[PDB]
Amino acid sequence: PIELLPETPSQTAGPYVHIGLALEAAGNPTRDQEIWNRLAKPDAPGEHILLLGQVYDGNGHLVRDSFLEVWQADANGEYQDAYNLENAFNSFGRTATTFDAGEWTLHTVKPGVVNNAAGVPMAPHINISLFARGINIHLHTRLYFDDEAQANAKCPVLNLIEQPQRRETLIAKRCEVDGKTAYRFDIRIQGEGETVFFDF
Amino acid sequence: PIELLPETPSQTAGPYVHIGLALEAAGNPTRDQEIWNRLAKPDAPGEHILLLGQVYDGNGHLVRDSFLEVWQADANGEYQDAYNLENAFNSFGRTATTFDAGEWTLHTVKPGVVNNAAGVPMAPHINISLFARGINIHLHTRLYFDDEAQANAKCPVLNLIEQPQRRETLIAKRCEVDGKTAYRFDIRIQGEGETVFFDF
Amino acid sequence: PIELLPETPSQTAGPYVHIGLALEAAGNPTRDQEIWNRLAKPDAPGEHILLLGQVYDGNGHLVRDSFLEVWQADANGEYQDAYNLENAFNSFGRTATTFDAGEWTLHTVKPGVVNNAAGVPMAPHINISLFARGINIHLHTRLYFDDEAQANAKCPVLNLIEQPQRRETLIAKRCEVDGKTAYRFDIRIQGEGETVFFDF
Amino acid sequence: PIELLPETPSQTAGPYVHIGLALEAAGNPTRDQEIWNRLAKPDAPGEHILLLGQVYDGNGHLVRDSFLEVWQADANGEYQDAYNLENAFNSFGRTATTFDAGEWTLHTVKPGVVNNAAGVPMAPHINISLFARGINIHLHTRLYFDDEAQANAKCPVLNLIEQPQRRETLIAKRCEVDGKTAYRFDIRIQGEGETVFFDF
Amino acid sequence: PAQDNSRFVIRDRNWHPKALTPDYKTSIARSPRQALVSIPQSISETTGPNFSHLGFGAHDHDLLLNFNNGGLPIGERIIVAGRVVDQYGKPVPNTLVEMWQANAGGRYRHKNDRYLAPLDPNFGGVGRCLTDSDGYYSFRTIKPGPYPWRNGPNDWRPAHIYFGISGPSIATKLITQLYFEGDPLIPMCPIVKSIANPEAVQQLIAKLDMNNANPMDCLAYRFDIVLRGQRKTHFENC
Amino acid sequence: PAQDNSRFVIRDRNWHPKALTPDYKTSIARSPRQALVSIPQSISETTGPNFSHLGFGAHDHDLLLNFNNGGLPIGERIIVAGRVVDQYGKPVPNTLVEMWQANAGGRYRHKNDRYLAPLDPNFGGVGRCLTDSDGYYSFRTIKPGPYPWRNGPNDWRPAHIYFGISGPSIATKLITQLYFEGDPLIPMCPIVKSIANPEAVQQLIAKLDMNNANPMDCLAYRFDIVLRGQRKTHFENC
Amino acid sequence: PAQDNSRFVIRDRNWHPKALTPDYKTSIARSPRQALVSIPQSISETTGPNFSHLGFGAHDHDLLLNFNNGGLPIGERIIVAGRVVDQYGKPVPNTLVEMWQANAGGRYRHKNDRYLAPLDPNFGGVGRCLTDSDGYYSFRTIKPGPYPWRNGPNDWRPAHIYFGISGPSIATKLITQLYFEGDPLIPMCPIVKSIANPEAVQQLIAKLDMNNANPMDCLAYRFDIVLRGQRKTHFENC
Ligand SMILES: [Cl-]
Ligand SMILES: [Fe+3]
Ligand SMILES: [Fe+3]
Ligand SMILES: [Fe+3]
Ligand SMILES: [Fe+3]
Repeated sequence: PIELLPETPSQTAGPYVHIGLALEAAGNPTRDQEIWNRLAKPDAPGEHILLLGQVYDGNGHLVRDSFLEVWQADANGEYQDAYNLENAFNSFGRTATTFDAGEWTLHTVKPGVVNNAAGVPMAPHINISLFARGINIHLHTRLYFDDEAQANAKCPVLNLIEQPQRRETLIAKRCEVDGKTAYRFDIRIQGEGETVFFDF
Repeated sequence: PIELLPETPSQTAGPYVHIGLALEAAGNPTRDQEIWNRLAKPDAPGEHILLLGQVYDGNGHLVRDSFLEVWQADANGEYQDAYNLENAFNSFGRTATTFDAGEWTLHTVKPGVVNNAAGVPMAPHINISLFARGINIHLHTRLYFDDEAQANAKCPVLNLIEQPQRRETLIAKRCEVDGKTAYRFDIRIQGEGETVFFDF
Repeated sequence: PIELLPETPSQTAGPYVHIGLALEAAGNPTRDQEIWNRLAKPDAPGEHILLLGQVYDGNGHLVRDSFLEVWQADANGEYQDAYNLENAFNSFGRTATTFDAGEWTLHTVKPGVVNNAAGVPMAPHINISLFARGINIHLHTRLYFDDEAQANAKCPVLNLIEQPQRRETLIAKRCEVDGKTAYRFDIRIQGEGETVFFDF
Repeated sequence: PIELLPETPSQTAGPYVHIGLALEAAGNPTRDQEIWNRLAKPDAPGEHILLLGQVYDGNGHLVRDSFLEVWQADANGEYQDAYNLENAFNSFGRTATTFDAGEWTLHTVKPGVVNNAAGVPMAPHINISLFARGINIHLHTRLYFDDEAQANAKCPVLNLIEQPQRRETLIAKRCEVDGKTAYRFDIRIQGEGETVFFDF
Repeated sequence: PAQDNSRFVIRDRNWHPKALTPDYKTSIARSPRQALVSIPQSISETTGPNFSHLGFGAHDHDLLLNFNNGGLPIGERIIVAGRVVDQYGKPVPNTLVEMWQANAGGRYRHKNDRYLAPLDPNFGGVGRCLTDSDGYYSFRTIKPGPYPWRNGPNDWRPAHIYFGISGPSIATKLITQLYFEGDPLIPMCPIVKSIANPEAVQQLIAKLDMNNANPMDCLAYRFDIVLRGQRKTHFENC
Repeated sequence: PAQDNSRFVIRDRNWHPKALTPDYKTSIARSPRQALVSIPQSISETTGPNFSHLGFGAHDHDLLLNFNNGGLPIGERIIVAGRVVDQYGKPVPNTLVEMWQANAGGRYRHKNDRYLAPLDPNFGGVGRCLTDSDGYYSFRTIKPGPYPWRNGPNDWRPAHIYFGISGPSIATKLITQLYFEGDPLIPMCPIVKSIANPEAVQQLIAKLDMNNANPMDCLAYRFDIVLRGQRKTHFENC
Repeated sequence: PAQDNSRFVIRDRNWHPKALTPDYKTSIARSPRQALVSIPQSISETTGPNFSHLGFGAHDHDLLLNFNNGGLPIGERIIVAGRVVDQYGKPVPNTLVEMWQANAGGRYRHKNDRYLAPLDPNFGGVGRCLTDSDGYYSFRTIKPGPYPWRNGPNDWRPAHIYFGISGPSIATKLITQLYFEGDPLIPMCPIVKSIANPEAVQQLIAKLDMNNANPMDCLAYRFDIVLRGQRKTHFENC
């Protein structure tokens, strides 16, 4: 068969990922421009929300060294790929859990609906990639929202998860942090309540 | 790199380990001198204690064919390597679980504090090696004491166990048995409450 | 390690190099345009000078079949790569020693000072490549000027020659030829007074 | 044939030999005890002499980074091998040439006569080993004395040098340094007047 | 805004390391036990950030100058350079390459690293570069040292530099580790050995590159990175 | 004027022939006995003449017509063609390739050649060509004959054509000799054997190229030339 | 005092590097052109200094502590250990082993070294040790870096430590260089290549020795040294 050049293999991001990719989270000095966890300036269109969550290992213990990258549509269902700290909205961001702050946070807007390649609407989602010590190749998942139940029930991606019980692991829970709209999305890497992880 | 002669590989002690290493426990005749479970004669200096425990597999079922070897300091924190049945104290002993007696026992004194190689005191402990059918290479653990909470908290060995919840698996529980001081140290080879095992 | 395509290996230019590269010197008919030994037309800016020399082998005998290529800055210290016979000055030229004329000549101007890559001025010099039968790969040298003693003393290239006595082999001797300023630069390929040759 | 383990191959001592073997000559701080160039305390028996010399390459240029080790009998013809800074006499010493001091010196006594293995007297000599950048395996030689002409003419080692002219290269010349008895022993590594070097 | 106009060759997850590689102890509790769920490529997966408009500092790619506290870092001066291409051999221009590492003694500039090898007051260990129009990147740094870690009782990481590469989409994004030609620690390392295929391990070994060295100055190593092959869509929804 | 913006891969002087190769007798007295002195590349070494505006005659590359005295030369009609590239595989366009050779009988048009094989009244043996925008050159000529020479008592040069190539700088300039596929004199020649590495010798052997021949007219040989790799400066004086 | 009671196996000067190795440029003018003169072993050659009574300082073998100016040196912490034996396999006890080296960046603590890689204020690079009763020595140090040198225009020494060993006599005394397992610079180095036999080169390469490492602390390398075989005299003067 046709064999292309093999892809460079993945390795773990290791315990010091933050020194390269999360400088402030590493407690080290920052450069003039850093890719971080505030996707939306206050003037960005849409509903401004806080996302937060904790990451657990197979023993139920906190992962205190994880690194997360997110990618989402803006409120108008547009992916903003021209990354710029001066943008009202960036579709891309980064966050982390650390020894001092075991719970990651992201400041964003609720993403608008985008269609899959067959033209079927997907429920509002954030694409997440999770990296850490002990994780040899990053884990892909999606964060959906518990107040989009009708859309979620019809999502062609959620419907590829065979068991309803597993679909629930991807649904973030609406709450309030210091009185502001937030959604909590905890990730369980292994075992009871294991979060669905994707391949694509 | 430099490669030495390889170590002879381990194999399981098998179901009849007691015929070779625990003759009385095997229900077989003993020789004049046997290495057994009385580390201390009545007159030995220190606090005389009874130790006991049960061993469980990954399905929570009793292991009724275990063989244990123990190594501990005297009450003064000194290891006594000159093994002799005439000694008031020996630092080494053996015990077993059998079909007739699923709970092993040891008759000893509480060990004194011993420093690590860096000069830092370790909490009082008994070194244990566990052998049985199904165990291909023996499992190393330590038995510490629940009435040594202050020392346990500062032990440089205990502190190498990353999770607090796992450190608790090495702490034996004080009780009284027929008016005499005793501690129970149960071992769980696998699964919920799995005992910490060491490599060194 | 990384291995690129190997360079095509050098071979000697052989005894008839002049038929291909010095047609007039070969006693053969010339084409309309030839690359020869007049780098400067009369009007070119700078000090007009005649250069001349003889080439000796390791037995002190004249080399009567040499081919030399030269590369030098204009009087303003700029290299002029756009080779054109209409130019008042070209930075490149060719000359030769033959059976009829064992002493090569060049008609040029004295080159201006050029800085090295570190910004340090080099003394005025002409780069020379020497080819002949018996020379398997061409020999690189530099012709400097005896009336530039102060600059020569500070030249970062001359100063890479470990021994003072060897630096003297690169210094051409000022004279007058028919009332015109000239310098003699003799080259000794081998043995007593052996000319410094460079690798770069 | 019988083949033993091969000897570890020699390499050049390199340009920085002095940092390891001639600390004071390297201009670096010394340790409490150093092996150096004063073989004899003033009370040592025999005729106290200064040895000095310069080392030349094949171009007639000074070697300004050489390192020399010497081994000689005491004045009584005894080799003193129990090296000690408190000894009246050490048969072993070290010296060097450097950028600041191109001429090495050694302070010693004139060695007494020793016999070769056949019982034949050798003329008074110092065994020398020469190390430097550019010298892949050290060069062995001997320094004999010009005021021992009768002994030199009968030396069974000198007589193994086929040519009288080459024998002369090993004869140090008596002179006076600051009015004290000295012998100069220059070494020419290569070319005209090349010093005899030994294999044994 | 971004559009869905391409597809990416599916990953070979037997070429990459698997999740559960128990010799690497931390992987035991941090590996999913359920199978990954395959999903088709949509705009969500086939797009991603482009960093052409991120403001880079003058020294962002130069670790010998980007943590300057009065001197040069101690250690082996090296250029690390290479090309980012996809599996079809097409260069990946204007893509973000980030890197980080320990100093010459194997010590990281992070509070959690308590290894007794000292910090270097002139070394931070962090760099980034955007590939040029032909897919090439380069950093200047010192060669990191190996260091011990609490895996087995005598385990040591080979000298390595972490790399992250964005590529054209979130589907292409990768983090890996670069190792150095000839390092005898490589075959011994349980993290290297998380990769089952020896040929895949070789793709992570940077080669000494004398052709790219600065004479009398610094050596060079070459590390080429291959991201998932990108193609146009064809015959979809018909 | 010319600028210093590039660097050239250092030569492998064990790939090239060494200076002292005593079986080639003339090298004995024409080889330096002191070591070459290495110097850093400066603008002096990394620039050189560009011959784009040298004015070539119509037949400068055609040795069948450039010495026409009433007829065609006698001998094997051939095209000699190839590409000039650098070690990175980059073509070298608009570069000067000069060549010269003996006639079909091994006789040179120089007064010093007294070999008894006659001169050909319609052959001069000299050519030049500027490589095109893709690095290609071509000459038309007759295949030169081998000839004897006063080295050992029965030494013969294999058939060969001399080549000189300027390239981008005085640091890339090269003279070499082209030999012909299959020639049994090649392994016997002390000038060929000045090259120690047999793989380097193979790089000087032109291959029969039937694909480039003119049927019923002339054969063709292919000789590609590789000059030193050229790169941009990086991390200098910082 | 010393006595003549032993003989030493004659050296193989085709196993050692020869004097004239012109690729190593300094050797050209520093190699004798006359043959060495062979002489028989006498007391002058078969005796030599013993250093049992030389006063060593507590840190003489520990380069991490013997140049202490307020901290530890930066770089890869290593033990270098091994055994000195003769060619008959007999250990050489109570013998002087001296060593010196550059720091982690390839910079020597000597005025003449002007390489731009900085000095380490806590590293001197000098050690000595007397072998124990079983022939063993050990040093603690940091792994030296490679460095450029003015030989060819892009020549670099592999990482190395100089060793001098006295042994039982002046006939056994040796200076050599230790190189490190897997270093890709070794095959390229003209000083290494002064040794013609590839197997002899291998005897200079220290092997990574994990068995001798201090976990969580320092790696170890093993370098065994073989001096000339020593035997009793037999059947002399009869
Ligand atoms: Cl092409
Ligand atoms: Fe890691
Ligand atoms: Fe069994
Ligand atoms: Fe020729
Ligand atoms: Fe050296």
